[PDB]
Amino acid sequence: RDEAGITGTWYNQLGSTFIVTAGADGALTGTYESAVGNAESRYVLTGRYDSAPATDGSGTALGWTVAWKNNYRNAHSATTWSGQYVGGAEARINTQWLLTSGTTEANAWKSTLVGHDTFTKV
Amino acid sequence: RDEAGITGTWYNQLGSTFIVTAGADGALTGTYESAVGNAESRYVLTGRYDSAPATDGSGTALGWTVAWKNNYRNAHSATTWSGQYVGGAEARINTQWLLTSGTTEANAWKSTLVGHDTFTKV
Amino acid sequence: RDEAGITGTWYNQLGSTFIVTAGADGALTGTYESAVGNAESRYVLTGRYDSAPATDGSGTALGWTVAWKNNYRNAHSATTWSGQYVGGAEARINTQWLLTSGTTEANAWKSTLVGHDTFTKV
Amino acid sequence: RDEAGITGTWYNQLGSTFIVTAGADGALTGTYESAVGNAESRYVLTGRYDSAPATDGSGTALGWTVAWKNNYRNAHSATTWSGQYVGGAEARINTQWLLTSGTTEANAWKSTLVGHDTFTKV
Ligand SMILES: [Cu+2]
Ligand SMILES: [Cu+2]
Ligand SMILES: [Cu+2]
Ligand SMILES: [Cu+2]
Repeated sequence: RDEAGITGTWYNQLGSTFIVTAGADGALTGTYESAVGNAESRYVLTGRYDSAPATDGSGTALGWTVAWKNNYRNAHSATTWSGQYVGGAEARINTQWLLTSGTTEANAWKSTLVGHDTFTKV
Repeated sequence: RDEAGITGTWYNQLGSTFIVTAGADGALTGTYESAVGNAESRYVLTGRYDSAPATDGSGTALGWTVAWKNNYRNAHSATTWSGQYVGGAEARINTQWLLTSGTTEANAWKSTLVGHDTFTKV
Repeated sequence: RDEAGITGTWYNQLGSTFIVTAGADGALTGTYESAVGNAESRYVLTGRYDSAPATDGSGTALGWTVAWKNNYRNAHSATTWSGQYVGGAEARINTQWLLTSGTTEANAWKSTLVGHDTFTKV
Repeated sequence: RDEAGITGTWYNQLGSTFIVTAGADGALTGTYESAVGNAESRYVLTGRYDSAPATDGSGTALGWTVAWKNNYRNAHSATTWSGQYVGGAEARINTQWLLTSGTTEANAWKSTLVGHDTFTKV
């Protein structure tokens, strides 16, 4: 259990900030603030993590979602990050993400961005 | 707002079942049961959707996560679906997904599956 | 060997047309014409397929690339499809694709679209 | 035109080696040697790049495929990398990739890995 290891403030390579609490059950709750895109201030996030990971040196699987609507803006989109938490001196969350925008059916083919973010504690 | 449209029971092309409640705020909560993979019975899911979508015929962006741990099994993995809800006579949720397994750092390159699921009400 | 099975004209769900020749060695060569996006007429494609697939009912792995420059337009982008050919009465090529646009380093986070195309012979 | 800039030997974060020639037309040809996975020695690659990129500081879009069959092994799979070449003192090719294995239709849902490689000249 990486409940303690996960909980806190994380920063990615874009300068975005992810603030999360991990629950004993597997819950992830918090806020996300993106340094890029059609976004301002904090957005709610929710997700899940493996609260009983393998003890063989494997990372801890997790994922979370942000819908990009808050009281300032609505970018009609949602991002999900899927990845793993790796503990130890340089702890990291290594993710890949899918950002889907709401589109008309004609534009559905261009609805979804894919990328990768790495989060660190500093 | 597709709070009503989203809430309920959905089925994908694999025969999996997604049961979800959409909150007025943008919350998604429920359970997922996969017809395939290292999975049995129901797993908690959480996510977010755009509760005030565009009124121009665009779909409604949403995403959710499942960590594949429940009281029966732990597959040390999490899937996130990112996609859009499209309302109307044949309502659908069209998604793409990332399934990340916890791995050692040597195997991180093969940690993540990608696919696409389409959910319908029947 | 699906050299014969692959070679020919294929159509996806968007109305795009893929014309390909499979070589005995594993080469794929041909042209692609997209029904959507910043594209007109035919673009060169090249790729590779597994010329000696498993005989256990598995599909045949393959992939190809298109850079979206031809004598009519240059959309400063490339798509790669990665997937599998499935032979038999309803033959199909089931793919997932990554479309990367050239961007400045500030916009690199939004450089890459992901989607899925299914190609059929009719 | 980055024909000169692209052509040569590149190394990624896994220790794999990509040797490529860029043609004036947009062709990419060469060999790939993976440091990981079910692979040994060199495999043919082919692909395409944007031979007339934007002059606004944007990267150069490109992609290539490897089918993982050579005279030593056949891993019944193909990878496509899609990304961009960024020139200058630290030149890089930043990619995302899809690795599809041939599978039975029952296992198609787990056919495709996704990841990201960064290639440098040293
Ligand atoms: Cu275990
Ligand atoms: Cu709006
Ligand atoms: Cu074999
Ligand atoms: Cu231009």
